[PDB]
Formats: sequence, C-alpha cells, structure tokens
Amino acid sequence: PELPEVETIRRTLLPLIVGKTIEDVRIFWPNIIRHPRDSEAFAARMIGQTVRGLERRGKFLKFLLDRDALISHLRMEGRYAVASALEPLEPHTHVVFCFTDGSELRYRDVRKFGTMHVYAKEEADRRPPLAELGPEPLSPAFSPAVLAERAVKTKRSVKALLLDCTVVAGFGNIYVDESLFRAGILPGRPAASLSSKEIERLHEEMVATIGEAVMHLYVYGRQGNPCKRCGTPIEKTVVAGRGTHYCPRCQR
DNA sequence: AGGTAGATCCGGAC
DNA sequence: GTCCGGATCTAC
Ligand SMILES: [Zn+2]
Repeated sequence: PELPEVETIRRTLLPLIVGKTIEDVRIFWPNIIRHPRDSEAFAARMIGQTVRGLERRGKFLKFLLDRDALISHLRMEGRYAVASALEPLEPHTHVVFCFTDGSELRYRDVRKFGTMHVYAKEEADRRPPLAELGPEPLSPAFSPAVLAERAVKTKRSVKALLLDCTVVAGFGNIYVDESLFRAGILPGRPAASLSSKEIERLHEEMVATIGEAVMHLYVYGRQGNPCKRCGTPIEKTVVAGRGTHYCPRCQR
C-alpha cells in the first residue's frame, strides 16, 4: 500500500482495535520480526498490553500500546484484518495478535516482505526504522526551502532524491513519477540542476498529488499509451534503480 | 567524514 | 532463471 492507503488503514483500523488487550501473539514467519531479534521475545513482551492508539509516519504504522510501540511496514502487498479467533486464517497469514475478546489482528502478505519492530514507546522515534525518517509530505516541515537544501548538496537525480526516505517520508515510486509529470520535470535531471522556480513547482505538485489521494494516473504504468495532456506516447526507462515513467514532451 | 552504490529480503509473473 | 518494489545495512 502507498501512503494514502496507509492513512486509510490507520483511520479504519483504530476503532477496531483500540482498548483491546493482547492475550497471545502467534508468529508463523519469524523473519518478519526485526526487533527484538528473537521473535519469542517479541511475542512475550506484547502479552498483556492494551492497544491505545495508532499513528502513521510515512508508510509506517505505529501501534501504541501500554509500554511499547509496534512499528509495522506492509511494503507492497501486506494487509491487516480484524476477525474472529473461531474462523480459519486467510492464506499467507504470518503474524496474529490475539485479543482477550476472542478477536485477532492478523497480518498477511503473499510476498512475505513486511517488517515489525517493537521498542519502548519513548525509544521508537530514535531507533530503526523511524530514526532519520524525513518530514511528512503534507506537513509544513516539508517546504520548498528544505527540498532545495537537499537538492543542491547531491549529485543524484531528482527522482533518486525524492525516493530518499530521509528527504520526505514514504513518497513511493508511483507518486514520484506522477508528481514529476505534473511539475514538468524529467526524472533523470540532476537534483542540483533544478531552478528555484522548478523546486517550488515540484513541491507544489508533490503536496497536491499526495493530498488529493489522501483526501487518475498520468504516467505510471502507461508506457506506450498517449499522454493525457499532449498525446505523446509515455516512455519507461530505469532511473534510480526503478521503473520510471514520463512524457518526453511535457517533462524537461 | 560521510555520500552514495550495492546487497539483501520475497515470490508471482514473464 | 530473471525481474522488482521499500528501506535498511554494508562497504566503496
Ligand atoms: Zn505529455
């Protein structure tokens, strides 16, 4: 799920788990657990804690319990569901939190690619994976000045910069390509080559693109098809190690 | 020093 | 057999 989808999950999951107390934690693929390194320690420490809140930082969900925060990343295909302990689990379920009320919060992922870290609440923000995470793209902390400061300092392309989680939190491949299209900027441009005007426009489009989604595609996945704005066929290349889509007329 | 590329994890689709 | 997302860890 992309950032807007993580926000929807955050909003919808909260009322379904708040105030429930963990009675067991069952782990079917231990590699999902990244901290504590022992998945037995992970399961043991959560028992007896009640869910108090649910926050989002980039694409991370932060489950707030009594003493601990559980930091979860779903990557592309991870999903959470709340359901009865009496009913069979869905395929690819890797972690289940059992509540004292007979309900369960289940984590499933065909790709088996997500991560979970648990730390004392007060430590979560200064440890992996949240440590060093850049500002929320919809917050005033993400400003053109901040984007411009990072851009001038680097030899990397503008796409590489935007994909950097220390620059801006959880701006995925799809939103990078769409925002660069809307800003009229080629994804392979050196970030240091952007004018003040271009940086301002890019920040504007980034906020608008994410903002609209949190609250429909021009280029992503549309290679070989006409640009919706000018009719030029959309092209795909590799930039920053990623599938990268652009209109060669609209973007420069 | 520290910026930045490369390796790493996974499995459905090609 | 190779490819590919995100984000972190390793090493140039
Ligand atoms: Zn175009």
